[PDB]
Amino acid sequence: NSKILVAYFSATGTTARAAEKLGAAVGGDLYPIAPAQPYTSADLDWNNKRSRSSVEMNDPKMRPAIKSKKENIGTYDVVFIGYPIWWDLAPRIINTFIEGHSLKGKTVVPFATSGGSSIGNSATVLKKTYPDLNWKEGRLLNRTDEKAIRAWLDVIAVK
Ligand SMILES: Cc1cc2nc3c(=O)[nH]c(=O)nc-3n(C[C@H](O)[C@H](O)[C@H](O)COP(=O)(O)O)c2cc1C
Repeated sequence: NSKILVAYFSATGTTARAAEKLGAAVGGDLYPIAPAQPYTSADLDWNNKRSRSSVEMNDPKMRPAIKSKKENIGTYDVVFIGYPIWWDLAPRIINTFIEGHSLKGKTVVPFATSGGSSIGNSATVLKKTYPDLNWKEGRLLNRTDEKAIRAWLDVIAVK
């Protein structure tokens, strides 16, 4: 079976909890993608056009800095990449992660939490941005359990 990493960004814990359930289900290592500068509540104010998150989402070239890379990334066969949905997209720190780690040859699978939006748009944009990677279809994990995770992974043929 594969060596599995569950990489994730979480600003308020929701995606971290999804990631923990996923990693427990598959016996995967978890890698929290930690921002070098933590996100405050003010940063996350989507009603303020001048908030850090609004400015990020308006600049597709922005690459929020990550504290520490995953040093043994080379050892993994499958890398799940989790995030909260921000304006129907992956947060830009996900781009920082992808661009800073060699994911060539690996199976790469997004997952997300949200306030209602589906994962599809964010996953489509990531696949189009990084078309050389081996992307598989991901899931919104707002409400999940081991049985649902296992069914998903059988559909996409990850083991
Ligand atoms: C800046 C910002 C933008 C968001 N945009 C969306 C959105 O487009 N659609 C949606 O359903 N939820 C949106 N949300 C809600 C988050 O996706 C949701 O609360 C997620 O579970 C937060 O995960 P976390 O606790 O790991 O940070 C947004 C939240 C923030 C802070």
